[PDB]
Amino acid sequence: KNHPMLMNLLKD
Amino acid sequence: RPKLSEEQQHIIAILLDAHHKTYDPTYADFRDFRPPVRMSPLSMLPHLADLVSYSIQKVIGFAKMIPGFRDLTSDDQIVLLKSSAIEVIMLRSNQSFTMDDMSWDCGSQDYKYDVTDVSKAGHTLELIEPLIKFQVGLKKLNLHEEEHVLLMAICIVSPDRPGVQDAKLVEAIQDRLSNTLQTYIRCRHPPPGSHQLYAKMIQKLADLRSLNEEHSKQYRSLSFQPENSMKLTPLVLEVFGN
Ligand SMILES: CC(C)(c1ccc(OC[C@@H](O)CO)cc1)c1ccc(OC[C@H](O)C(C)(C)C)cc1
Repeated sequence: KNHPMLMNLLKD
Repeated sequence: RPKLSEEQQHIIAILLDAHHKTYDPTYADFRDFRPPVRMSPLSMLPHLADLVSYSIQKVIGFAKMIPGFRDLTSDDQIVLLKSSAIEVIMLRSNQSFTMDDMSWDCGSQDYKYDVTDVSKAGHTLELIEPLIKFQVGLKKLNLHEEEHVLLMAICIVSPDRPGVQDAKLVEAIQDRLSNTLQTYIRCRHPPPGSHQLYAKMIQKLADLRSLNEEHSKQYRSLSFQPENSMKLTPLVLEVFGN
């Protein structure tokens, strides 16, 4: 599903 | 003959530091939130929405630092955080919770939150009564910080969260933390406080599933009227649902 903000907060 | 391996000690040192880098016991950032309002209809919502949104950020920061969490797929990382966020927020908040007046005391009177404050964010005793009971039972455990950080990490890395793809991997990561916690209790937690401590901690995770279910219901009810949704943050909407 589309979670751009969570995705960005998780990235290395 | 249980002994804390070097790896297990390493896990505890990392989780401790992770927690330190994501929980500010000075509560200095609370000034950045929309102001608390207490005196009718959802007056605490903008403030507690901001606090909760801030809290989601800190929880993601903590989860990223959990040994093995980074080995999961981006999908699974997302699933675990969306489903655990509220629970880890309830757990981590125990640190400011006080049995004196049954409130979360974040430094000042303005940032001291009681049952009516939480009801003025749109909640009822269907949630708040089990929530307070949980906070009480957790505080009474008088967890070592080592135990607290382990419990938060175990909560996050749970294989039965709906939507998990690599369940076996999620279980293997959690098992290493579960084993680390159990050994810690045996070696570092003295009796009588240690009696059944592991089982009691896991019981708190079951209590959290029930709290999460009820929070979600009341949230879906709150977030139903677009006028209320408008008052939330983009992160809250994305993480808790839209
Ligand atoms: C009371 C409680 C547990 C809490 C959450 C986070 C807190 O932060 C700091 C603590 O970590 C310091 O130790 C303090 C208290 C809470 C739970 C759910 C909420 O939800 C409101 C609505 O459901 C939204 C729509 C705003 C999400 C509000 C407050």
